[PDB]
Amino acid sequence: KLPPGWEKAMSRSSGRVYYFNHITNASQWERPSGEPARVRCSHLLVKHSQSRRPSSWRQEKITRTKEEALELINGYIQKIKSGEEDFESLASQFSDCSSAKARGDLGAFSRGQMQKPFEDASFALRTGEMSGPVFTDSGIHIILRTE
Ligand SMILES: O=C(O)c1cccc2c1OCCO2
Ligand SMILES: O=C(O)c1cccc2c1OCCO2
Ligand SMILES: [Cl-]
Repeated sequence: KLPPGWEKAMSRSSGRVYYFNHITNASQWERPSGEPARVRCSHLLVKHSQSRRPSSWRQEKITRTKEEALELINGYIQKIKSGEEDFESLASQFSDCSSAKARGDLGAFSRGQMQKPFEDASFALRTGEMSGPVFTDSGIHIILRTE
């Protein structure tokens, strides 16, 4: 029916059908369009107190709860989707990954290199698509597939 991971759902506020991807946590009103050895992704990471390494270039001691990290992620997603901010701008400013200095770019990678939820989301994104919140042991990610 739909590309990998996508399913139909009903909006609770509007009653209109939308589409949700349970691999990427992407959600959208529009019916999703239409696997390579490698993809290229950028990401914005928000770490929390239960991150594998609760430290980043932004903060020596990361203390925010996972719930607070998710709220931050949700707010960045809203600004990206509204066009108020660019993904790259938010990643450079607020990603708890050292890839922040490359606008979140991780370069290209294969299956078998990244943490599984990140890998699965990356490979289920189409080129140009953005994930919803993706959870790993590092924290919570927004992933943008660029190639
Ligand atoms: O170590 C770094 O400064 C760095 C710079 C750009 C991209 C990265 C980086 O480290 C984590 C992987 O992705
Ligand atoms: O793997 C790393 O530590 C690293 C360091 C600098 C730049 C990078 C890196 O990983 C891939 C992205 O580009
Ligand atoms: Cl915070």
